Amino acid sequence: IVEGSDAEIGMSPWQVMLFRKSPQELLCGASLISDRWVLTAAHCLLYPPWDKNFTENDLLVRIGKHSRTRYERNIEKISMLEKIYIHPRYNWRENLDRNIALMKLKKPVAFSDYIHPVCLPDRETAASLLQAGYKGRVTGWGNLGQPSVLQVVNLPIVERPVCKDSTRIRITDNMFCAGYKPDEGKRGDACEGDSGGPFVMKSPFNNRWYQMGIVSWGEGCDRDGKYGFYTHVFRLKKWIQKVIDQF
Amino acid sequence: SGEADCGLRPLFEKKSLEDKTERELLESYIDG
Repeated sequence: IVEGSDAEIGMSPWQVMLFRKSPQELLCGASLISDRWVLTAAHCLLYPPWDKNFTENDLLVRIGKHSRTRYERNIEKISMLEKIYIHPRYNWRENLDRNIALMKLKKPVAFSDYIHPVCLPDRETAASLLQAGYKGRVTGWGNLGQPSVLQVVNLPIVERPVCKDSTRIRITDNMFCAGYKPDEGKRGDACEGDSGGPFVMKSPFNNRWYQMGIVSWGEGCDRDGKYGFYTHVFRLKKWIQKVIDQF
Repeated sequence: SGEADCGLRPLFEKKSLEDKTERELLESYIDG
């Protein structure tokens, strides 16, 4: 996260951090959608160009964390993964279309004041909140150099035509872009390290937080005038349900 | 186990407390 502010304790209880087992290294963000299922981006797990093809046993996730450098005794929880599921139509060679993946925790995590699931959007919430100008939220650690505590940034969804002209890659309806114009009316943004993390919005109707998107591709914290893309969660909801209901 | 209690934060919505910037999001949602 760049140009963001310090998040408050328990402000993003669904935030999940994905780590490489050995050597230990933070790889991506992710989100808790139930006591045993975690949502993230497919490129966080599978990206051939960089020789990335992780298996369940190469990773682990930490949940309920606020500080990146200090251990939070009796607060944060660690979990191994039982299975990883990548969308079969995930396109890593072109536009990262359907850049989504699910990870099943080996053992269910206990919910607490610091660990709580985010909602998956329903049709009405998606139709209602997914509008240009409306702001969503992304959280992650600083790699602004790095951070102490979790960072937060609120970004406006961008007009589809503007998103299309910001990149030469072929965008699809399964993705949307968000961010402030390069001229600076504001300027926070998600970075490479926030890949896979959730883009959430709060429904004014029922006061609940919904994960509308998944942070897609990023390199460092610079997009050279471009906008970050997000996987459209509602559009891929049936796939998520298919995977969970069967496994 | 969220489907029912999902999206309601124990330290915020559950305690009738708002975080520092959620206002920014809610104010951005115009047309209805």
